[PDB]
Amino acid sequence: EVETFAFQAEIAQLMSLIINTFYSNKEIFLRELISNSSDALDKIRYESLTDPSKLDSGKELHINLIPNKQDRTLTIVDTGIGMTKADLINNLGTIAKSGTKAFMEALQAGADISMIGQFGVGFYSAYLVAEKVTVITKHNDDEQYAWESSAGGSFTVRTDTGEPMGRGTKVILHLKEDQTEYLEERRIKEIVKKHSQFIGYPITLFVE
Ligand SMILES: CCNC(=O)CN(C(=O)c1ccc(O)cc1O)c1ccc(OC)cc1
Repeated sequence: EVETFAFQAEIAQLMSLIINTFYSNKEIFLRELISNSSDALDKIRYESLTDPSKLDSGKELHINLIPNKQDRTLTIVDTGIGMTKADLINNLGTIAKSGTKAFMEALQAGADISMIGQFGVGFYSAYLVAEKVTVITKHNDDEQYAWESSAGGSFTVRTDTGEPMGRGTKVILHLKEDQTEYLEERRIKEIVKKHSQFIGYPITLFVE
């Protein structure tokens, strides 16, 4: 049922850096996840321009933000292109090894952690606020999979038998105990407005 994988050394080192570096501007995680959702949405949209059947798995292109205070989770769901199992395993479709190298060189020439998305690894910013991250994805060419990691060097992949998603990627942030501010409606709204206000797809903030 469950396969366990080692992170490549460079990715593990990125995640340690994210987890251990003192850095108060944690809110940028959400901008970086919304940006990835936006890029995935652009991708399925571009494919659909020449093959409309690519949208048979769902026509609507959007991003939902779902806080759950009982589970202590913030969920970001998109209806983008999704990821195959292989892309999930290969660093959630990122150029993580080369991007980590470039990010860490940038960090020695004055950059700060908020600039992580310039290096193609903004996904890992989830670890600013989450103790555990679960990613459920469905790409038209593959089955639905669940990836999971509490960092510490490893991640799991399994076929997901949860709710079918049709197509796209869902990122479930199991928040650290001291980061529950990111479940408050007014805080989420503030961050969306500050950093994600011109995103080209509707962003719906669910209420509880
Ligand atoms: C690049 C083409 N492939 C996808 O578009 C799949 N894509 C996702 O499915 C995805 C991944 C992470 C995420 O938080 C949200 C998402 O929709 C993805 C988006 C960005 C990315 O690096 C910037 C890597 C993968």
